[PDB]
Amino acid sequence: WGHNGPEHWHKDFPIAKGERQSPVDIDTHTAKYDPSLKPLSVSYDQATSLRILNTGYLFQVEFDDSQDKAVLKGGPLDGTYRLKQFHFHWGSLDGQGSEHTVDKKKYAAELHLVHWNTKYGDYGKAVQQPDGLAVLGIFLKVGSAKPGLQKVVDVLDSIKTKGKSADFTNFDPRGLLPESLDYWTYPGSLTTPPLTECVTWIVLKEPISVSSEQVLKFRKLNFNGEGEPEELMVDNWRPAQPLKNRQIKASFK
Ligand SMILES: NS(=O)(=O)c1c(F)c(F)c(SCCO)c(F)c1NC1CCCCCCC1
Ligand SMILES: [Zn+2]
Repeated sequence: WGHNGPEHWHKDFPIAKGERQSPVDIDTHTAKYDPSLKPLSVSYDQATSLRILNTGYLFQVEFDDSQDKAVLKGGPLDGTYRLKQFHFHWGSLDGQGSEHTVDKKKYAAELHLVHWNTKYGDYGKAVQQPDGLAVLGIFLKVGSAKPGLQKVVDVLDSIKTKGKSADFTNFDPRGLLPESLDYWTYPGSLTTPPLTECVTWIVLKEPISVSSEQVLKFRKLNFNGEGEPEELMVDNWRPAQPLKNRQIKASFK
């Protein structure tokens, strides 16, 4: 999988045609304000980043999730979700790259901060539960630079190819958040195989702005390993999937 794009994944993972697949188009006019959504709590003051890795499909920054350092709580969530890693999906052009869309609009990229429900003890147990993960999704549009992103961009040359990693300590993910925490939420899935339906998605309404030069540097990563023909790492997003009977709730309006 990666002739092997998202339209093929159902043959190995039949849940690809399931009832709670992600991403989805967020129709802002049909999302329902839910005044009962409890306040969202993003507590990242003790986050401990470890490493950055080129997985062959995207890059990710991993955290020490062996204690409750950085956690997500509140909003639609019951209980405590620990930050495990963040990663991005992005496009070959500035008008595509996000996984979720808003009124059919695609953004240049989307940041996913992935958290697992600590009641399940480990993330591998959490991924087999309907409420195992909470992913905070943040859109990226191209405009002014994002200062809090530059440390990540500057390390990408050291993880150009599949399977490279590098130390990535002391990175503060708070620098990647927009001002507002207004959000939409809905039940969905992972967006790559095995596509399991274990995610409570929380998608922030306010995008962050990143510079043309920052996203250009995402696009110089490679899907291939070292010493293999170069395939630029672009368009690593899954398109919107049918919403089926689901309701998207809004925390605002
Ligand atoms: N959008 S997403 O969160 O489904 C996601 C991808 F689309 C990916 F393409 C990747 S890289 C391929 C899987 O190793 C990914 F790590 C995650 N997240 C991981 C989160 C950590 C543990 C849960 C398992 C899913 C992979
Ligand atoms: Zn993702």
